[PDB]
Amino acid sequence: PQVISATGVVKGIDLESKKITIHHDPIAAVNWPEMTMRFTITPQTKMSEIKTGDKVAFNFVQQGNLSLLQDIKVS
Ligand SMILES: [Ag+]
Repeated sequence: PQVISATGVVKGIDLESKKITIHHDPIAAVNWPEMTMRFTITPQTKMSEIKTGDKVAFNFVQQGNLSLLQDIKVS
C-alpha cells in the first residue's frame, strides 16, 4: 500500500508457521493501541537476526486479514 512502520518487542518466532509475535507500541496509522500481534513473514521479508525478547523496528503492509512484514531489524 501503505507501508506502516512500528516498533515493539519480539514475543515469539516461528519460521515454520511463518509467524512472528510482536508486542508493539500503539499504531495510530491504523488505530491500534498497545497489543501483541502475529505478523506474517515471507521468503521476501528482509530480516536481520532477531531473537525473542528483542526490541525491534519493523515495516509491514496490510492485505487480507494478514499483516505482512516487509522488513525487521533490532532496535
Ligand atoms: Ag496489532
